[PDB]
Amino acid sequence: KAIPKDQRATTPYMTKYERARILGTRALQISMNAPVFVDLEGETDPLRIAMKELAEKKIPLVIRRYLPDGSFEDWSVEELIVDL
Amino acid sequence: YDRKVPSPTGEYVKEPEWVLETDGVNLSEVMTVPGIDPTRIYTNSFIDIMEVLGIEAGRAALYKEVYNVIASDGSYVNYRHMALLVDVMTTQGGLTSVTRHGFNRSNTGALMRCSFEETVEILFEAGASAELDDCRGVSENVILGQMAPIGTGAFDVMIDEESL
Amino acid sequence: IFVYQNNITPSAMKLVPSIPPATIETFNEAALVVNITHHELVPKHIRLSSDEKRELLKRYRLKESQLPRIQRADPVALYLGLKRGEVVKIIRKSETSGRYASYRICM
Amino acid sequence: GLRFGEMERDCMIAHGAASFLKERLMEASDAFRVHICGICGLMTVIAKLNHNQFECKGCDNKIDIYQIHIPYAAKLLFQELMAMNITPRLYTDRSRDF
Amino acid sequence: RLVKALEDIMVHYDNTTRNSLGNVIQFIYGEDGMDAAHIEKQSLDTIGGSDAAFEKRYRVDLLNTDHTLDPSLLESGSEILGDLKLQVLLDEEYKQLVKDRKFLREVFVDGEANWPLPVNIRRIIQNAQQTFHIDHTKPSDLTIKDIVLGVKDLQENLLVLRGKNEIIQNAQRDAVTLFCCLLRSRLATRRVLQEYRLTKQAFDWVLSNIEAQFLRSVVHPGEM
Amino acid sequence: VGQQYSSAPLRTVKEVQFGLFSPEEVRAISVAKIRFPETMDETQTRAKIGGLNDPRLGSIDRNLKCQTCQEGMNECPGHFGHIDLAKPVFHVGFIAKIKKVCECVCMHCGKLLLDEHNELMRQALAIKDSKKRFAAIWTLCKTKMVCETDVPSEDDPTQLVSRGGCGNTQPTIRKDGLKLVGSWKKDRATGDADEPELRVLSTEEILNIFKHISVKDFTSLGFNEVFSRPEWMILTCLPVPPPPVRPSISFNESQRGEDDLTFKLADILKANISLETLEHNGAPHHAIEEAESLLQFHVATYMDNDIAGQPQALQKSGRPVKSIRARLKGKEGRI
Ligand SMILES: [Zn+2]
Ligand SMILES: [Zn+2]
Ligand SMILES: [Zn+2]
Repeated sequence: KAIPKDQRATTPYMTKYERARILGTRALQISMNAPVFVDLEGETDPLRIAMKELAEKKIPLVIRRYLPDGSFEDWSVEELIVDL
Repeated sequence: YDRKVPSPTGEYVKEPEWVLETDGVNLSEVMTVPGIDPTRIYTNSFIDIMEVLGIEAGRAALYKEVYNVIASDGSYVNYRHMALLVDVMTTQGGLTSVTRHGFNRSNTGALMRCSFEETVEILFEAGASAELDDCRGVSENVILGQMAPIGTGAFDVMIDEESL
Repeated sequence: IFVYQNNITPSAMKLVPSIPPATIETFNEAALVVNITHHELVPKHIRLSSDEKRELLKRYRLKESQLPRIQRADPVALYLGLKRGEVVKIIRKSETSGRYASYRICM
Repeated sequence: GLRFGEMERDCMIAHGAASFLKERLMEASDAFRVHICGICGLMTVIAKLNHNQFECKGCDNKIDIYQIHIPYAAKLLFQELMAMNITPRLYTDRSRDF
Repeated sequence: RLVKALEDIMVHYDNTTRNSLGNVIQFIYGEDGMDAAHIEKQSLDTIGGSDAAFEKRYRVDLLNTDHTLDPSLLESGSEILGDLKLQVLLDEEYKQLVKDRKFLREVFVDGEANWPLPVNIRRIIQNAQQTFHIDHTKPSDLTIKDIVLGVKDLQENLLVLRGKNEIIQNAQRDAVTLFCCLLRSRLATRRVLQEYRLTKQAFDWVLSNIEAQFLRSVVHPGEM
Repeated sequence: VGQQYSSAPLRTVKEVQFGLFSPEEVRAISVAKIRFPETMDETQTRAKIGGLNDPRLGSIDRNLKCQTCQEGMNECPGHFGHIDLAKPVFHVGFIAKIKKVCECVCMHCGKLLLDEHNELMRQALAIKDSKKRFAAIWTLCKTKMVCETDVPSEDDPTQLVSRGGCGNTQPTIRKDGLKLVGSWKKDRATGDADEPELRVLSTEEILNIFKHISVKDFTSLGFNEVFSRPEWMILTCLPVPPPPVRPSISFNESQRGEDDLTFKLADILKANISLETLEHNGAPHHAIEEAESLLQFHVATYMDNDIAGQPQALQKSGRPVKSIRARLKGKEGRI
């Protein structure tokens, strides 16, 4: 039921799961001829590209982490600290 | 038994102690006998520990028992896995078994796995009781053609409109 | 608190719940010759105030039905004269972290 | 051997691979498109896709409505429940009026 | 039967362990909110040994010619002698370690010192020494406030729970009590100057590392 | 899936709320009424009578017409029918529940045979599992065969306390196929009260007694005041599943052939009609009771074929028979 960008108690870090699904969804779009936001310095494999987009923080996605009570927090991929 | 105790100088030292092992159990009464240490009495019957020392005590015994069964073969399992099992078995203030106690489920949903050759009968009862399926299981989500809210599916992904 | 010896007449037993809000408790001497709470396996149980209780549910955002339970006639609850709906903070030692605090609502 | 049984499922569950679980267990049946009322989790919504008019009587509802994709096997399994006087209300929300 | 009964229990975003009904099974996973594959058996030194050995290893008394830090373990060695203000800081650290010894001897009545925990401190330390080519033949450039205040500040960053309310902050202190007892025994001023011979640089590196590893050892919401 | 567009927001099912179909609801969501248990032959014209198979429900013949909704014979969610019953009928799947419930509540005023004035009952009322409670309560109330008016309170057993103003005795209900029979008496093995009064409990009595049970009472049982009320286990208004559920194997044209579930709906309706064309033209007391049981048999066999018989007569002297309870014999086993 929405939670202000402030008062977020959830981890600043990306979960292995979040990352896995983000790399999976994004790779699906790349494989379907969807535009890429990172300079393709050779890479051709969609996932390999998706990963490059994650590092350079150019994936316009948002994770809606729901809490067991129904409420939820909204974190942007860009915002999430990636270290797994 | 040799007992690891702090010596007057601080370092742990072994101090032998006489202990009594019995065939048969009557905790409530033996505990009351004079000359013993009621604070340290114990029994491999976690059930009696529960009825006499309370659920919390019961949980700890239930743990110690499971632990020994595994430590028995020199095997090791991180504490958290046996602790989890022991908690599930104790949440409702009692000692619930894990070996298919309920003739219906364990913690599944009606729309979940089509257990028994007759799922219909389970559906009737659900209807007459106003059962509410949370839809967190795999099977139930399969039938709905959706991924279960587990691991990778425990959150939603949405397009972002902030990135310039 | 009524402390008796061997037992009480079932007739007399049905004389306890009859003077609200005052409650009457019964204890068999045998069951008191030893303080169970003084046992290794029995951790610290602390009755929570309705205040703390509200605070507890608010932060973990839980329904009363989502909290672990403890039986009303549980030896420790009987000890602290717990009444249904009351919560107890259980402070136990942990080999994982230092201490771990759990909660149980009296059924 | 050569099968994806209950034990193979538990494994992927522990791995947290929900997508794989859904992919490996989704029946070939068509992902039929149904309309449902937000008041009653029933598929009693008369959808006029050309004139853009969705109306569910008994609830006086024309606005609060949703759309879902579920295998035909489910659509049937549900109508069979309705036929047996059993209501399998499908809700898009978890936190009810609670 | 084991799988079937525990199959719907998952770690949620609040670090809570719950079943499909949303019932709380554990207020924090494994009572420490940590991922088991990031846990290593480490020895809690503070607990074992004689009291003399305990004091010979942790006690630092600037107000005593025989129990101060020899000027060779630290540059400010000779001017630390009889420093009332620092000693007050050094007594705080000792009393805390002595408290731990009690606490640990209650948790492990057996006296067992080796227990699985996150962030292998011994390794981070050995690495530091290798990475900065530390030579045990020179006095460190670490201030006492460096060690004590630094070790103290780090304990405030090892996060499992982030809620801003009272309850959580307390649940957060409990879940990191044990690791924190380990930490203090490994980063006790004397150990830092007399045993490890860490420099201000090496030391600073060790702290940020423990933090990065700690946070990295935390369980991920979604774990089945 | 269905290249057509829909402004309705696309979402995933988060929760599933089960319950019972109330008679008022089955009507509030129907479209037709299904009176004529036949099809086609509109004056020898092989079209489609407004009685069954098409009055308003989904259609065929490549006709986009279907209650102003368009869509094709593959992108259309069959609309549910409607068919009123002349008399109430026990639902096959709940005869067991209906029996126990009757033994928990007084068969006259509809008040629970035991309440808070019974220390053993309270321990039962506290049970959370609606299934475990209903059981723990039924085990206590099935013994009591008298509706107590005054019971000794928690206080002085010397004094009594009044409750349900009713005091009639209860029947020892037993099952006999699709019917329930109640036996009355005045205390087991005693003078001036010997010999029982055996009479069959009519579907109407049960239904009307279930309507006098308070919310607090049926909730004490696993019932829900919004989704599952006791009375609803007794059918008064049967829902007619649209054609998508029950098809019709017809090769191209000319040939009829309709699903085996439509054939059953026909016979159900038939009996329902021969039951109404008696209370209208006046009829014997036992005569009507004949059609009643017949109807029950068809309404029961329809939803679940597994009672006192094997009704097999669907356009085939070979005697075949299908149903809904036995429809997942390749659906609950295919998934
Ligand atoms: Zn509706
Ligand atoms: Zn239509
Ligand atoms: Zn009555």
